Amino acid sequence: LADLERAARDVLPGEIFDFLAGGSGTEASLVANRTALERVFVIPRMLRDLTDVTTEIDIFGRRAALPMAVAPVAYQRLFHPEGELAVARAARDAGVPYTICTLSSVSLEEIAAVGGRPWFQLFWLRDEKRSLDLVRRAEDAGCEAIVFTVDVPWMGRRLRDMRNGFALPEWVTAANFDFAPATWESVEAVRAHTDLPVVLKGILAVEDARRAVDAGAGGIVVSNHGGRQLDGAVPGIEMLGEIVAAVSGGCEVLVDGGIRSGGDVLKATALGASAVLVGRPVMWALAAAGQDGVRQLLELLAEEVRDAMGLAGCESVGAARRLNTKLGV
Amino acid sequence: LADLERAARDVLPGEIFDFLAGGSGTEASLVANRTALERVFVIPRMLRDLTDVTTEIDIFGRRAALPMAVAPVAYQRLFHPEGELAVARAARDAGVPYTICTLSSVSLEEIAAVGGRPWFQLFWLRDEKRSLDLVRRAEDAGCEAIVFTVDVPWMGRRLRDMRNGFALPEWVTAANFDFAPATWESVEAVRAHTDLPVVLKGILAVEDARRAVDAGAGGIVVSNHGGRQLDGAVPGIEMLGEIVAAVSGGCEVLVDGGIRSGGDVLKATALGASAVLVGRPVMWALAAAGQDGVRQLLELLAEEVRDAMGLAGCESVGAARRLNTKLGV
Amino acid sequence: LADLERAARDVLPGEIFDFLAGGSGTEASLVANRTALERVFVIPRMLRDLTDVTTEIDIFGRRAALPMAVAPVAYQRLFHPEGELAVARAARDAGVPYTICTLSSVSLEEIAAVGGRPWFQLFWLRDEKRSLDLVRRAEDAGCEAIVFTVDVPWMGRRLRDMRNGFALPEWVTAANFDFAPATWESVEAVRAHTDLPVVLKGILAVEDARRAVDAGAGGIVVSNHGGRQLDGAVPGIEMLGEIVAAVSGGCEVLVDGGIRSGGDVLKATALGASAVLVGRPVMWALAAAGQDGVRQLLELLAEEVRDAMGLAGCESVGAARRLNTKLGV
Amino acid sequence: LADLERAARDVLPGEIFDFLAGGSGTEASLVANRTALERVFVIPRMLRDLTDVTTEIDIFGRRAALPMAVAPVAYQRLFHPEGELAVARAARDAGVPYTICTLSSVSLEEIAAVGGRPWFQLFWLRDEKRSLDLVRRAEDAGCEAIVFTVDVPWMGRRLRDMRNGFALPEWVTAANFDFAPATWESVEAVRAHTDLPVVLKGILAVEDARRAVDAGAGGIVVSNHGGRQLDGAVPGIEMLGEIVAAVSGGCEVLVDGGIRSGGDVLKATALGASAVLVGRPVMWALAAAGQDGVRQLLELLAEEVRDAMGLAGCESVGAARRLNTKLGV
Ligand SMILES: Cc1cc2c(cc1C)N(C[C@H](O)[C@H](O)[C@H](O)COP(=O)(O)O)C1=NC(=O)NC(=O)[C@]1(OO)N2
Ligand SMILES: Cc1cc2c(cc1C)N(C[C@H](O)[C@H](O)[C@H](O)COP(=O)(O)O)C1=NC(=O)NC(=O)[C@]1(OO)N2
Ligand SMILES: Cc1cc2c(cc1C)N(C[C@H](O)[C@H](O)[C@H](O)COP(=O)(O)O)C1=NC(=O)NC(=O)[C@]1(OO)N2
Ligand SMILES: Cc1cc2c(cc1C)N(C[C@H](O)[C@H](O)[C@H](O)COP(=O)(O)O)C1=NC(=O)NC(=O)[C@]1(OO)N2
Repeated sequence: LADLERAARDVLPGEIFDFLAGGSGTEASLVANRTALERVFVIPRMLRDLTDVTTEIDIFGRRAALPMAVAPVAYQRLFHPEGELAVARAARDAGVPYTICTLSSVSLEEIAAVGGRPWFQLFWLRDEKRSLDLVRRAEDAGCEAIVFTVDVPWMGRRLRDMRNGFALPEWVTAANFDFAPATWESVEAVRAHTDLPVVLKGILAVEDARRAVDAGAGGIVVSNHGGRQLDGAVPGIEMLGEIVAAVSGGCEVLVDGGIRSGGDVLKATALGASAVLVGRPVMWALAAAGQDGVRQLLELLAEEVRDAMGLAGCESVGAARRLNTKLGV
Repeated sequence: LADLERAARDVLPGEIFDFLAGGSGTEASLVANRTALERVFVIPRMLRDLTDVTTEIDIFGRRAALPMAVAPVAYQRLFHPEGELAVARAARDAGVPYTICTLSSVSLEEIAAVGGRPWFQLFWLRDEKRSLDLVRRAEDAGCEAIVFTVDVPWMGRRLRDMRNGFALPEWVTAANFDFAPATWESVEAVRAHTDLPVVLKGILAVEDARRAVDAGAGGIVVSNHGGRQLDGAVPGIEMLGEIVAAVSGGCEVLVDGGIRSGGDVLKATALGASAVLVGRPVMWALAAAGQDGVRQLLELLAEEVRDAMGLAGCESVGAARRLNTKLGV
Repeated sequence: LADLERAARDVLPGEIFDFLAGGSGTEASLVANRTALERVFVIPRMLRDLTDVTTEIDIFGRRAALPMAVAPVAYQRLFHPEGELAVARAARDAGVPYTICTLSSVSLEEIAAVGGRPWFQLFWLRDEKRSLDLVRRAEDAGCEAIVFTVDVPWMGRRLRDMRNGFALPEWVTAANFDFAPATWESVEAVRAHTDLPVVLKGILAVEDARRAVDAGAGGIVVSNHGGRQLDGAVPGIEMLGEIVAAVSGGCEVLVDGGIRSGGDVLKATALGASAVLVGRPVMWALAAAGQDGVRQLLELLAEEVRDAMGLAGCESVGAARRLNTKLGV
Repeated sequence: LADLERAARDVLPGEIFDFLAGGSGTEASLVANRTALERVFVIPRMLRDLTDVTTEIDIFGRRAALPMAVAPVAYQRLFHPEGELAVARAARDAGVPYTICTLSSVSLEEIAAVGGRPWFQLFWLRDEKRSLDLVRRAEDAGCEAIVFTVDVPWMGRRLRDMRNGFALPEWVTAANFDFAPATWESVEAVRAHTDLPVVLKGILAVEDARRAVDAGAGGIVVSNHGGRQLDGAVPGIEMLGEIVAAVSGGCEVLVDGGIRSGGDVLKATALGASAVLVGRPVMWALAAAGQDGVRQLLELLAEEVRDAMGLAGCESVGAARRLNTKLGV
């Protein structure tokens, strides 16, 4: 995956690339997501039957080809003319869920029409009733899950964007339109307004994970927002195992932040994740070769996950979740 | 804050800058203050009401705009012609306490007259009665607290200053005048001579913190003197949580050493500090733009603290003190 | 040993060298084998009788001159015209066992005829009966042990070899011929087909080690395959002490991965290993000076082991196994 | 102390300097002595009476000006024409014990005649009776202690000296003459032959320290021989606290390895050492300015120890031994 980031830097406007790659503050949490994953070592199992190694999972009542979904990333036409439609098509063809962003540069109904059963990421707005209508739009459009982003009461300070003066070009729009901090009351409002599973994205505290289950969430994403919100927030991968134990199967526990390979997916699943989100790498593939580049990234990731699982002695993702790990230096 | 240190290095005499930036010996403790803060990760809380995020604290019976005060730094006219008056004015306007140094290049009565209710840092002198008169002067002048510096029985060996031959220029004076090691007896002498809270600055041992409370101190500053006294002294941030537990609310527990951002203030408060002191960065802003530069530093710090608190789910500094942390590598 | 790797890089084709030196993926496990050994510190014992320091061990009923054997490395004619015969001769003369590889560039019967009682590494094939005939060939040829490689259900992804397009030259053959994942059933099939001790190579999980003893294995090699299989697999040296305790003498426990000196052998034995395997360094000596270069490597290693043991106060390898260690940074 | 090492490198023959500076093998233990000290942080005490800060200790019935002695270093005329007489004179004038080496380039009776009550380091020889006569010579000459070196059954492999071909020049002699591994029997032979305290140098195992007390030793030096014997031996400073607790005052516990400052002496004493040995820095001062250079090094070290103790709140070395420490990264 390191290959295509080189290709993405060359073709992208230098300040668009930094909007994609950057974190908040000193980017301590952005770097820590990677160091956290690199400290994790897997204890593989040997000599088990690998007749039918399968990377498939069931999540929110639907099968997925991989323990993975495309993370919500706003304004995907910043990276390629086809934007979200290109990514959604490749995700659909790969059997991987795709999270439609509230700030998508193509309307959510259009992305949903691509099929491949997508998810919708909600930013709490203005008034409750606009937010809830956005939820209803997503559900009417056949979205399968509401990914409620809970770690953005406001945008963290991106020192890359203040020093770049970066601003939305004229050709990139918030196609869903023509904000406010979310609370547990907002979560209950969404939950009461939809039959779709509500997935809280940006959970890092063990008791926030427990309360998420109590609040009726169908899932959480253990995430420090790719190091883009609180600078110095603990990496999600560092809280994952604790959160998995506290939740005790009460909801799906996803994780994101620095997933760069099938080996990283294996590490995440061995720490207990149901699935991972992948953000920045999907955008590199988009900016370097559009829908075909995304589809190839997903193919390579699919192959790496399958390879890592077999070398670890895991015929299923469930077996991968039962692997032990050891922390290194 | 890294921006202005560049600006301060350019305008300051190279040996004045090193007097400001340096530590003792190999500067192991100076570096360790920063590494200690960078190892601390905050576990943010989500979805809490942030209607009225306030960074204000009460300390020594008075409200402060931020959990922060300006640290005592001697001879501030070494950095800018207006010296302590410039810093005291900006601190007052920012709602932040200002510690008048015993070795101030402007008399303490003048700095106190600026208003904004200041603190006085005491170096134990010569004879008890000169030290106590200095205390009485500070109290007569309306100073709010005596910050008794307890970690300087004598100056640590600054290898930057011996190799520079650095000495006070002719235009910088100890305006309060026309020393000796402090003991617990000296502390009791001060305490008996003043109704002001006595704050012991330079406490690193848990039992020194307990004894400080027993001795009647109103506060302590957990501090290795910015790495300028004992080289190899533990960083204050590394002892803070232990000291907070041992004191059990018996006095205010401040910390200093390497605070460079609002995120660092959040980390300090999450470890249990009542407030932080900020030293070197305040002098950079002073040397780069005088009173206006200090005021802007305090404004930026105030904004960073507010941002960090909200992203961490803390509406008040008290909630920030209840945040959990996790140590990284 | 660092000297000759320089010599091996100069004379080897740059892509043959990388086939030898490389790991899978990001080579995180290849590097970790070395960092794991470098973190280990030995607590030497003083003032013990060193009259007859001996580095000899008994393993699989036979004496060996050193707690060491040559690791299975395929296609040794890739490194020198005499290939496996050169290494086998030097190993025999050094009193060190030599593991014949299933993919040897010289038939196993020829290598076995060199004498010095060798071992045979088995890759599970195609059909059970071809694999078992290969086992019978090895036993008929006087091989002393079947080293069943259990961590290669398939080859890990060598990013050095995909980026090199590396492929077997025309002059290098799989001389034993004219594959499939191994399971515990395959292990039982081998065990039932031979009176030779079966040694499972590639065990990293404590319960795989216990099951190996239960399955009738005569030994295991605690190994992540030199970092060439699962990228991110824990280093064998990091699991060695735990595995030794769990096995409780039930079988021989060997270790490999990054052994580069007699000091490393001492560390391995102090962690509890019966013996180590040495792979890449033996090939460097082969590519730099053929049989004479291998013999000199084994002589230097033999001297370093003897020196390290004496400085540690160990007259025998058994005493070296009772040494304590301490982990550093 | 870093200043004079620069001066020593310039004036010394490049291969003489490496004989002085080098360790065995990869020099992992040489480096680890320094990293071990740098990880140690002292928790200073405040506000204690420092009326009469004294760095003096009693050891082996005699007062010393500092918790320090000059370590045995062979062939001191390799570094300066006056050799051991220059160092012994400065040590005497500094009130610091001086260890006469068995391989001194000036006879032990001459060094002893300098006065300042010296120690004698014994290498076990040839036959018991030559070793015991060397002991008797030292005692007849007024030496105060026999420092029995127990970690050299033979010389560790100095890779700097094999690659230099370094050999004794014609002008440097083993003036005490005209070897064998030491055992606990050798220790008892010495102990029975002398009324002087026997000090075992090179103890790293806790049970070797306990046995040393049982064997009647008056002291031990916790030491990995400056990283020159077993490469990968644990640093002495890493075993010091454990060894101090196990010995429970039963003998003096000294430590050496990487002591480069008064702060390092403080760290050693806070970990429980009675005193430190200093080796390489004393030779740098000798090679850079002879007796006057050594005397100045001892003066600077004496000042640094006094400074560090006062900043740590210690009026005596005994108080310094009761300081707590904390390990860093
Ligand atoms: C450019 C960009 C935009 C967004 C995000 C991340 C990047 C880099 N993210 C974070 C991702 O969803 C993943 O959490 C993270 O990227 C995983 O890390 P990796 O890139 O290392 O795989 C968003 N999350 C939301 O919920 N809503 C959004 O609008 C979103 O933030 O405003 N837009
Ligand atoms: C130049 C200078 C002068 C002083 C101090 C620090 C510097 C850098 N300090 C230490 C500061 O008060 C903070 O403890 C430290 O600076 C926090 O670290 P940060 O700079 O990283 O924020 C002093 N403390 C006293 O009590 N009395 C003094 O006269 C004082 O020392 O002699 N003069
Ligand atoms: C080029 C090469 C080929 C093989 C192996 C290793 C290298 C480098 N290895 C791994 C070694 O046996 C050691 O485990 C490892 O090299 C120890 O690490 P060190 O080099 O640092 O000493 C093999 N193992 C098998 O069982 N069968 C094989 O065919 C084998 O793999 O396909 N061929
Ligand atoms: C050149 C040299 C020679 C000797 C020693 C050390 C050096 C560097 N040493 C080790 C020192 O006594 C200290 O243990 C070590 O130097 C402390 O470390 P520091 O240099 O960092 O302070 C010896 N020890 C003995 O017992 N007998 C000897 O003949 C001795 O070894 O053969 N000659």
